[PDB]
Amino acid sequence: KCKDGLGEYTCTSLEGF
Amino acid sequence: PKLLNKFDKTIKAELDAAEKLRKRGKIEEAVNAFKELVRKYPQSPRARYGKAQCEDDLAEKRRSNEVLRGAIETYQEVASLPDVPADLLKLSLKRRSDRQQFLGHMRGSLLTLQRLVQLFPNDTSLKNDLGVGYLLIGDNDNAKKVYEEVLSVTPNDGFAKVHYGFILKAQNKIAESIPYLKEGIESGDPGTDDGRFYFHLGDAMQRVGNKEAYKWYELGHKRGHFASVWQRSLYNVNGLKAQPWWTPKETGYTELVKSLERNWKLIRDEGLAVMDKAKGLFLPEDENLREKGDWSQFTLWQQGRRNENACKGAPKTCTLLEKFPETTGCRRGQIKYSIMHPGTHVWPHTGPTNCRLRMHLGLVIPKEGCKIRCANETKTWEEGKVLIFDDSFEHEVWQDASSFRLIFIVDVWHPELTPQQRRSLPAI
Ligand SMILES: [Fe+3]
Repeated sequence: KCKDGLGEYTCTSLEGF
Repeated sequence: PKLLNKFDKTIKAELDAAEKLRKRGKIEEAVNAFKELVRKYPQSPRARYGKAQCEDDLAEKRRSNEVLRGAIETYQEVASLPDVPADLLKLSLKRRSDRQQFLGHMRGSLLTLQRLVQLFPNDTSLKNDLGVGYLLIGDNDNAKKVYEEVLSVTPNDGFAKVHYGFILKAQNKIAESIPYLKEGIESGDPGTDDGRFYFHLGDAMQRVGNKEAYKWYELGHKRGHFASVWQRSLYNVNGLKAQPWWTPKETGYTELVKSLERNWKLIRDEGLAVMDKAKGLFLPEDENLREKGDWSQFTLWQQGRRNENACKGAPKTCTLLEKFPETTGCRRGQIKYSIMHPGTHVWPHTGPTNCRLRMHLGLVIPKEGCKIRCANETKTWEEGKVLIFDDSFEHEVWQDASSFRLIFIVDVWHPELTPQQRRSLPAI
């Protein structure tokens, strides 16, 4: 998870439409 | 693209007719057209692929996940039919993987991509796509194994370079990651003009001391990835007011600020209580943002969700914060205690989004050694007072006191965000 920074490839989770 | 086998060529007239209906926009009429072509020619790969594309387009119109789950299956059925053209096999399975990630079935998209790589072991781009599948599920080890195979065959591929460099930088191999990032961006290959690689290349250069990091920050600003050389967040809503430092009256959350400053001692005392009787609830910073030092955090709210066990350790503070949805409902921010011990220096970094403003409540602030810089201005905390800054701007923290520094972090929605946006934005 991206909290104080941005070290992940994606910071969100896909759940469809 | 050769997509018709021998048998499909004999029925190219009926296939092109239904394909026109799909292209014209009669998705409902085209679905039933390919559906009967499949019923009439149950081994036609194109008629099965045409049924899958109609279900795909229909799932877009109806915004249905159940319809998309049906297309995902039909895309797999084209692979079971006999004498399927190689180009049709790649397109039918690649679309299945893409739609599987859209629904969040990340583990399923990995299996589909593994089948494609086993079917076409010479396609470099398919291996690169399999590496992205591992990076979306969190398996950086297997992603590194894939991009190593690509660079052993095609060492000039920039897509594999930027992803190999991203993994090395994630594994704290800062110096080794720079050449893979700088060369992959400069390769100009499709997929290398992503703001993520500009962000991590400039960050990697900043930690090693290369001043040319800002030349890469300005280049990302010119190509539209960063709002500025200072505000380098990537999950952004366009139009929001951008300034590194805010005042309480500017944010409009004046009721929240006063509740925090009027009751700051009870917030401090409940945090120190966790320090003295439950050190386990303070977890170390796990985002590699530290050059050195001890920095732990005790989170109460995260992604708009309340940790019941954490609110059992600070009950009065959770009850106080319960009255303000501007922070408890911020699904792109947290509410946490932050303890930082002497000898600590946090690297210059940027928050993931511009949709939140970050508040700092001074709880236990040593009289010297503590200072925080946002953009080009450095400020210090004060006990019982609230600092407000936009953490989407580059900020940096030092702690060089003789005792610990304890503050309270409260993230709020950006005030200029509409309530419809506050309810729709995906959580971070
Ligand atoms: Fe930060």
